Amino acid sequence: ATKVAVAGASGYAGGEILRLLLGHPAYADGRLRIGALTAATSAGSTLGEHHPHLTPLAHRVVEPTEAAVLGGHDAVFLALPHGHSAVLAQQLSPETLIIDCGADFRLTDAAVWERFYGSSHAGSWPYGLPELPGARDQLRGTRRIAVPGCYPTAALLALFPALAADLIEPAVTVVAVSGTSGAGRAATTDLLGAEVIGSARAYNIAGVHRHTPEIAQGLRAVTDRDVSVSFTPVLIPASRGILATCTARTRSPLSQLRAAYEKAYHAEPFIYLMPEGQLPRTGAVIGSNAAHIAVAVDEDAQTFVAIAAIDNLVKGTAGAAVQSMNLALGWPETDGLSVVGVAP
Amino acid sequence: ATKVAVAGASGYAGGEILRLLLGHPAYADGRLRIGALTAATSAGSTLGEHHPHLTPLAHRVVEPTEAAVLGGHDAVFLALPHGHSAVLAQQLSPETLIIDCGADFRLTDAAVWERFYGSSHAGSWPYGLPELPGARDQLRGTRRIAVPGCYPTAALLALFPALAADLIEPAVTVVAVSGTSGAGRAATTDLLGAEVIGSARAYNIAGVHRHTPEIAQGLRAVTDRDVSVSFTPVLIPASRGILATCTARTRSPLSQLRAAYEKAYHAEPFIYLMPEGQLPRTGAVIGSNAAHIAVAVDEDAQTFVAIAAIDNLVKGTAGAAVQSMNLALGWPETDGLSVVGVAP
Amino acid sequence: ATKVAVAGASGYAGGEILRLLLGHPAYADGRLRIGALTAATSAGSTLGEHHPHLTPLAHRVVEPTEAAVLGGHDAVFLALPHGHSAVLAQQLSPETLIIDCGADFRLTDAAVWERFYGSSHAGSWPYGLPELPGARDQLRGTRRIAVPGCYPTAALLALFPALAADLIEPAVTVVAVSGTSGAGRAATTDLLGAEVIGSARAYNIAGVHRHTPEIAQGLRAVTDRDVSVSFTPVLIPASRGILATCTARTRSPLSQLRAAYEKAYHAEPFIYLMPEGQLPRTGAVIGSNAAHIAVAVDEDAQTFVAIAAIDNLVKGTAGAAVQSMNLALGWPETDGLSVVGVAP
Amino acid sequence: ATKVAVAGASGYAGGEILRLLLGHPAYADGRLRIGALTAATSAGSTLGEHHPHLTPLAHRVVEPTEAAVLGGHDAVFLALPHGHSAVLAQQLSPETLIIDCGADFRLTDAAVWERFYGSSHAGSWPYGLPELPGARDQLRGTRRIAVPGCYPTAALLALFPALAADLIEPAVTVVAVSGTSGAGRAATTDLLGAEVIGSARAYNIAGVHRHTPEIAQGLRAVTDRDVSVSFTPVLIPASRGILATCTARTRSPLSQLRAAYEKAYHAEPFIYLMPEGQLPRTGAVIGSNAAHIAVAVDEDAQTFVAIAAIDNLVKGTAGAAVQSMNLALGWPETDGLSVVGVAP
Ligand SMILES: Nc1ccc(Oc2ccccc2)nc1
Repeated sequence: ATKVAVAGASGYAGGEILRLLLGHPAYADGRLRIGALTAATSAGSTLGEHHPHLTPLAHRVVEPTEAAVLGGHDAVFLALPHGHSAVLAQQLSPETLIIDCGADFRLTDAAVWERFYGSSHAGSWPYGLPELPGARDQLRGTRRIAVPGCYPTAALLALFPALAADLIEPAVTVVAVSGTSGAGRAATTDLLGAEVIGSARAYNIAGVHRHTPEIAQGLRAVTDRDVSVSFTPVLIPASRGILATCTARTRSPLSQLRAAYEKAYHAEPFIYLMPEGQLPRTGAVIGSNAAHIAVAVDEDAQTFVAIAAIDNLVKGTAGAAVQSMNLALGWPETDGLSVVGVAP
Repeated sequence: ATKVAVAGASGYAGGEILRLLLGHPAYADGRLRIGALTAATSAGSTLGEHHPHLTPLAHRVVEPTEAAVLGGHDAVFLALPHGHSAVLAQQLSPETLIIDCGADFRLTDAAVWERFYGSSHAGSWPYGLPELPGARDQLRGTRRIAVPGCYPTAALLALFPALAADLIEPAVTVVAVSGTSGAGRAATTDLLGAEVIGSARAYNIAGVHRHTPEIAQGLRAVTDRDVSVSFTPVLIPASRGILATCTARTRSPLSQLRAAYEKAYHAEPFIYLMPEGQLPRTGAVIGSNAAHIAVAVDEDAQTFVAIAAIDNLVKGTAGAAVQSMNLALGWPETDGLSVVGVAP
Repeated sequence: ATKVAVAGASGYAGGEILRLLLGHPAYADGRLRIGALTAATSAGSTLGEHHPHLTPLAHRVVEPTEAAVLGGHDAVFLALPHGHSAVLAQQLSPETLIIDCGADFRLTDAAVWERFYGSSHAGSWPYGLPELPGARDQLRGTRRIAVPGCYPTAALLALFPALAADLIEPAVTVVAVSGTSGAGRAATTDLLGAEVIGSARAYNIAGVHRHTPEIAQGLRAVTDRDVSVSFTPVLIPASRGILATCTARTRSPLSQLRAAYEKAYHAEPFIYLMPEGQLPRTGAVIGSNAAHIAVAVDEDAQTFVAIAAIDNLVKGTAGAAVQSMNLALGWPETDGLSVVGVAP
Repeated sequence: ATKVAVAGASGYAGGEILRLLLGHPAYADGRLRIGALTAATSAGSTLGEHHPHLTPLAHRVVEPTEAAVLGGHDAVFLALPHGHSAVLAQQLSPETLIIDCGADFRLTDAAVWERFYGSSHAGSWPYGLPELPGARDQLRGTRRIAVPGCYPTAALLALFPALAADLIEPAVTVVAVSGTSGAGRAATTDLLGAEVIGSARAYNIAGVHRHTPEIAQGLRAVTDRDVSVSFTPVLIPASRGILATCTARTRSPLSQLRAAYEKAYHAEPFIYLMPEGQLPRTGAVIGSNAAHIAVAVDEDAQTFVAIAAIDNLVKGTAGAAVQSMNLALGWPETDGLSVVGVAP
């Protein structure tokens, strides 16, 4: 038996976390109750005024986000903005499993955080991405976990095998398109429906995006050199989706490179490689926790190309955090998680 | 007395041209009339059966596309941005101006047309980009025009003023999102509604896209160094639009990049550099001939990042054609083309 | 030479009044003069941060909405947050041409206003729907204009002919779809991108939504039978527009309804009847002052269906305010507005 | 205990069954096996190319539609269109459980079918909308099941618990909006991406639609009088989803019409009655066999209002089909089918 609380339940990542558990088999056989659901947002209303899609829970009242609410729970999910969490991972019993979907415990260079986040470094928890090397083992039995930002999870997955095996250079460009949910739920003008419907704008360009030193950081653990990410984000008229287009100059032939992804990805059940001459779509991974990956080489520019489509809310946020919870409790890693999406 | 005719007038292009001409003050004041409206298939039908917005010519029939029908016009549009137009051009009086929104005559190097298409090169007509240097003058009069591809249109606006003054490496990455409409009314199944709704995907990647070299040809015009294009198109749940993100290695101050740009397009009435800290959205250009543009520098990555929004249907195909024809007859090159986008 | 002012300039109405004003032939020759742009709580901002599509104007600085700013002009436009405009309409000087896109002045009977809006009624300016019989003659030369609401603009264009002839019974049932821009730019949470993308929902159902008397009032305006109305709106994922399905019990045959509509809207440039076996689509009218309309007949249930596509923001909001502006300054009716909508 | 086949797997309905089975608890525990996946045209190709969202089966082979392919099975999911079902229905061992996502075996009156569907009348297996009066009993052990349509399922689910208690008059107006996947996968030029995005169109209006009599029947099968379906469907920019908007006159009290619903539906674990205040939205049921329902009374119009949302591809298709297959093979109705939606 394991009791769970979701901090930030009021919104997209949190409510999509509940959604996953309602269909988990632990919940379906008493091994996991759903306890406290919290938010600074409208606390006293019903969860269902926020997520009409989760009706088995529609009757809950949201309590305040407080230590009092969150204690008494073998697992709490934090789904916040940067800054709320570090305060709270101390006011809670360390004997508990903490999962941060926020960034507070994501990076391992303190200077790199201050610069891109304008606050003080709170520490670094294991990365909630098991398909990376080493990340899988440091997760088994862990009781604290940082969940990668959606775009990083996309980038890293397209690019680590080729960097790891020494088949590209570390001067990578990654331009990935996204749905307006992984923008969060804070109602601002720029995220209305009339504004996003029928438009495509990039934002936070030129390496000024907080996920940039993160696609960086991850990339450097698979090689000796430094790295530089030209990282550009594009917000597009969908609710969910992350199609990641990554290039980097290489002088290797494509045959060698198919080997690498086949080699890094033949026992990963969430990662599926396109048969040659196919490509991922973001619509084939919606709902699911699966990343669809393909790779190619442009030779009249000596550039290598990888592509990765995931759900910015499953394998980019809530699925990563649930998958790392399965490793955290040693439960079967692929419980609560399909590979099949809700297309079209 | 100038009387005009469009071929392939059932497709997305010929319609958008027709919609523009209707708005020409030359159709208003009478210096211009909409003559024959031809098409491959559907010949023998009401144009309204295809373009319910063009209701002031919804009654006009459609003929098939033949030597005789297109003869008898002071100037003829050849809207088949995929259909091939090198025969039909070679059947009309050479004093009668021809404008081919297809790709047959854009190309000036000949190893490459067949390299990416596999047929028999025709020639180079003047290149319908009255913003690229030394192109307004090869257009001011002509009786033969080659209309560019939706993507080249936007990379070259984003990259030339800085590959000209050699402030950037002449090796370039380009990822550009576009709506469905650039893919023609050619009714295929992977271009259906539920398919493109809520999903984005790559295609003709690794420089295998027929517009890839066309960008190279564009930019050799402004540099003598070795050019190399890394180009990736992305399709998104929209109708119109292209946002283009273009990235190369740089060593120049943003200062020095930013003011080559303003010197390039201060007096070009159609191009619009974004104010400091405003970024281009595609929905701000839809329905108009605008090209909003922004540029920044990625310092750690020593990468120059350049974005351009265009309406893939106006200044992509049609809007170009009417801008060129305007200068090919010697009228105000703004005449009838707007730089106010239909938003939201 | 006449000088125009926009209150609510940063709105969506405000942002379309101004786009229409910019393509005005009287604006190009200078007869009409664009002046003060104001916003409720948005002083000092440049227009271009709110409206990147109004480039020519974007350098302009938004001013407060006090009578001090709104003096001197010859026409004042009020697209300000619905209720509490009649306060400032009386703050300006009477001989000025006032055009309220708000509803403070559309309703005749003070009985209905208090029951649906909750305020000391204000009065009734000329209702601004030139198509509506009798209306046009009142709009000629007048210095006050009430702009119809969106849904009612389409419901009366759909219904009042077959009620003019009294060929239908006066209990009309109306279900309209519409795009988000109609909900205005008050950033709320169910207008967010991710909410409205890929979802549909009716709201304010069962006769409460305020636009319901506006149909009834305008419907009584051509018949002396008791007018009853089942109005239900549905929001959908599209930024612009309104497709309205209007049903009523019928005694007459199609040929007598048909022939009775073709007789109303022949003299009407903006209204286009659909060719038999055609049905309007909102995408065919977007950004234009259209009204595509189609009458058919359900024999097995003794009901008449009339379908009308408008665009919520032109023909249902802005288009009207210019259309009547023409006829109220003595300018031509069709001046500044089009019927060529931007498609696809 | 049983192994199944699917005919038409290359369409959306066939697609959506294969998703729902992979998710079905008897597929985990071996009692369920996925046999043959049949389809015309693209026979002898990999189902992954058709449905890149169904990766556990990506490798399977499309076999042509033949009685020796589907022979040797306990079930056959027959996701083919209208008229296909009938001729292929009489080629299987009558001992086999036959599930038909088509029109052939739906309607129990022969005169109408002829007039509406032009071909022979073939008969009538039980309707697979189990929630209806006495319809669950008609499938508890059957071997022949006819899947109800999208509009019918939602229309019937909104209107029946009010007609069956003589609380509405049998004259019903039923406007419904639908995602374009509700017209299968016939690539034609009006269902294309650039066409559906931005536009809403009504189609097959005024009783022409083949689902009018379908509504009418199951609706006629709960009341004394005879009923009239004014039915109107409206394509909207989405892939999945149906928001039906059912009206009908009453003189009843609201609290009476509600308790009529609370009692029909509190049983049913697939019909979600909305809390006071809330209304159905399609987004909340996507990917889930639940139908959200809310009803009100327009006391002024004396008009009843029933609103239901569903997932066309699920409650209106594969999930109903699977819910019935569940009930055919004597399993829980609720296996492999979820009531939680995928938002947003
Ligand atoms: N159809 C319509 C749409 C909008 C509107 O007014 C506003 C627009 C934006 C912000 C506040 C008010 N009036 C009528």
